[PDB]
Amino acid sequence: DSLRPKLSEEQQRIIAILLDAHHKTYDPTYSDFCQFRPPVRVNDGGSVTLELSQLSMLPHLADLVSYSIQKVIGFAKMIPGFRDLTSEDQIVLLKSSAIEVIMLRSNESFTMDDMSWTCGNQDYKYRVSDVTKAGHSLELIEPLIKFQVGLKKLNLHEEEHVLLMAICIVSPDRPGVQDAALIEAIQDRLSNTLQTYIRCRHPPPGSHLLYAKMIQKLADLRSLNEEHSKQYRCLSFQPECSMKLTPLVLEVFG
Ligand SMILES: C=C1CC[C@H](O)C/C1=C/C=C1\CCC[C@]2(C)[C@@H]([C@H](C)CCC(F)(F)C(C)(C)O)CC[C@@H]12
Repeated sequence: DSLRPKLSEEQQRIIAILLDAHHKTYDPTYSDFCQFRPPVRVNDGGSVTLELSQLSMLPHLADLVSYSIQKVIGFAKMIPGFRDLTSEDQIVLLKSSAIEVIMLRSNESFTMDDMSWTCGNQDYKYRVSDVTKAGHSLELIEPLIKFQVGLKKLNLHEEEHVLLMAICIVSPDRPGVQDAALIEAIQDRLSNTLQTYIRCRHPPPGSHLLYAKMIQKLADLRSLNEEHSKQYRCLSFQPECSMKLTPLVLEVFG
């Protein structure tokens, strides 16, 4: 049964644009990371009290996330149709999706070799213990690692990866959007591109229900987003926390 319509010229153009956008905004050598405030790892083999007292990994990770938010803003601006949205809707979509797109894009550095995000030598290898040294708890971290492994195991083509990040950003069901119908039309154009790509271009057996597995990952991201936000709120009560973050991070997550 399953018909396999060919990608339209327009859909091929969308894919080309998104790939180019990603290649321009995601440096796979991590060569800027030496510009961030340095990673510091206090001895904490056991402690929430110590973690909050020092927040040793927070300046480095806040700089990494802040940099990544900048990159995602750039990426978003290149999504076909995004600039047709009002400025207010653009900003609502970016602020609401930022953490989720950071989680998706990080999958590229994530490695199942040792369940880390590996971005160079030891200094820029991030493990669960680094995230706890930035003031988060295992209610966020363990589902985050489970999410990274589940995504890695879909073995997405880069085309599918960039479409998934675009679909995440252009979501009509974010609080505070004004033109939900326009956002939905943009998202549907991207979703249709993805569905078509998978059916034409993704060999079996990895194509089996791949679209539905990808839409499930979007739902998973909502849950992580909510948990991150709850934890960020608590982290923000720590005196002097603001100096360890950045203005962009404070705005997006405040
Ligand atoms: C962000 C990327 C993209 C480029 C590389 O691929 C490396 C990479 C890794 C992303 C990583 C590895 C380090 C921990 C990160 C940043 C997670 C952490 C829960 C964010 C916490 C926070 F948001 F920083 C804060 C403010 C303390 O709340 C979310 C994504 C994770």
